[PDB]
Parts: sequence; structure tokens; C-alpha cells
Amino acid sequence: KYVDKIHIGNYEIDAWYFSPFPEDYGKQPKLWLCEYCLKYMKYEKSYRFHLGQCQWRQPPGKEIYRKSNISVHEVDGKDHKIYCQNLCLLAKLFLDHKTLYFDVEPFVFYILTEVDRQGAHIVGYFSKEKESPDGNNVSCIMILPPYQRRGYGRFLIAFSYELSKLESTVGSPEKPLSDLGKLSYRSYWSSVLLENLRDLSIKDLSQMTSITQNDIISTLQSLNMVKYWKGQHVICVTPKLVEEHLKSAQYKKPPITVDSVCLKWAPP
Ligand SMILES: Cc1cc(OC(C)C)cc(C(=O)NNS(=O)(=O)c2ccccc2)c1F
Ligand code: NA
Ligand SMILES: [Zn+2]
Repeated sequence: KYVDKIHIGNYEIDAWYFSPFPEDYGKQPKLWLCEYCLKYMKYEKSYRFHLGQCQWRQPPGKEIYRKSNISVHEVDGKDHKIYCQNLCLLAKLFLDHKTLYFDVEPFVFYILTEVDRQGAHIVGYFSKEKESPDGNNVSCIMILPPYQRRGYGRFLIAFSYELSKLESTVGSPEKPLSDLGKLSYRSYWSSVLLENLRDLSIKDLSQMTSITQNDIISTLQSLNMVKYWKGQHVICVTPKLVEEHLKSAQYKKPPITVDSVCLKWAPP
């Protein structure tokens, strides 16, 4: 019997996938998690006692982004191993393809929180390899179900590229993406490339956005905005076509933006 439901913060969330919590935790009807330190617990009564004792009110590590009540904390897997392991176990409940939960030292984790008077409330996160041979600027990216489709995943995607820009490098999320992750990346890539084309080669779009040329190309292909000439993909779009796409329906929700002025981060 697996964990099939969690209590975290004020949320109850059904699981989507197996996550390898220890077997005596899986047998319970519900797993209870501290939303701040991510300790997982077996019983409502151990949970209630923890909440009265636990002094964390935000993620560990350093706050590398803060604008109003939106916060990102950078957590080195080697300096906060238990926390990062608990995060990985939580994420695996909602990610089919994640496979790494306990060997977190090679990773840095970026925790998105929404802040009120009580504390910084976890919304989702992405992990990133400290050293990525493959040029992945995201390893796993997860938004908790009650926050999905509300602009938070777009924020974290945009955030992963802002770090890539600061590293003077392109990057791409590690494959395979979850289904919602796929739709989300395609929509983010469209928005960013279309906005840059409104206001340029494929290589220019790549250097301006840190989106890889392959991701740019496959995005422009889905928009039917690339020609092929003698073995080369070549952008082929009119300003009017760009605006037709941009004011269409799916680009209408106002984003949580990443304000680079509020990003406190130096490339390793
Ligand atoms: C990357 C990602 C992962 C995710 O978790 C899954 C893995 C369980 C959820 C989201 C998410 O919530 N997307 N919706 S969105 O933020 O409103 C958004 C609107 C427009 C363009 C991009 C995103 C997400 F982006
Ligand atoms: Na649910
Ligand atoms: Zn706690």
C-alpha cells in the first residue's frame, strides 16, 4: 500500500504516482507534511505537535529572489540533505519520470513560495544539476496541484532561464517532461519568442532568451514560422502574423513576472 493522499499546510492532495516513502508511512491512510521543513509524519497528532514546535517559517538556504510576497530560495542539496530528500519524495507523488530522491548532493533546488503573515508557503520547485554535461537548466520541475495553471509554473520556467542568462549559457529542461510541463514550456517559449519578434535570427533569439536553438526551432515549427533553405532553419514571419498570434486567447492571463532587479544571484 502506497501513500495516496497528503496533508500539507491547509491542503489535502491526492497522489498521482508512487513515491518511495518508507513502507510504514505508506500504510497510513494519510501522510502529513510540515509545509515549512517538509518533515513527513504518520499521524494527525504527531503533525499537530510538530506544528507547535517547529520554528521554520520558510525554506532553508538563501532567498535569491524576493518581490512583494513572491520568494525563491536556493537550497544546496549537500547543505540541506534531509530537506531536499523530503522535497524529492513529495515531488515524486506528482512526477511520473523523476527517479532521484536520496542522492541530492549533486543538485541545487529552487523553492517558490507565496508569503503571508504566517510564513512562506511552498508552491513548487525545480531542481537543477550543479554540473550538467547535457546543458539542462532544469532537472525536475513541479507545481503542487492546487497551484497548477495559475502562473506559478510560468514563473519558475522564466526563472530557470534568468539563471541561464546570468550564466551566459543556453539550457533546456531535462527530458521527459510531464504532460503539463510540456504544454507549459511550449506556451512559455511561444510567448517569449513572439514578444521578441514583435518588439533577428534563430541564433539571436537563442542568445537573447537562453532558449536553445532546437527548442526555438521546434516552437517556431509549431507556429509555422520557419522556412527551410539548403539545410538551414530560417525564421519566416511578418510583424502582422506575430501580432495575430500574440493577442489570441492563451496569451491573456497577466503573468507573475520575474523582475531581474529582484534577483540576487551570482553564477557559480
Ligand atoms: C513546468 C510546470 C510543471 C508543473 O507541474 C507538473 C510537473 C506536476 C506545473 C506547471 C503549471 O502549473 N503550469 N501552468 S501555468 O503556470 O499557469 C503556465 C501558463 C503559461 C505558460 C507556462 C505555464 C508548470 F508550468
Ligand atoms: Na487533490
Ligand atoms: Zn517543520
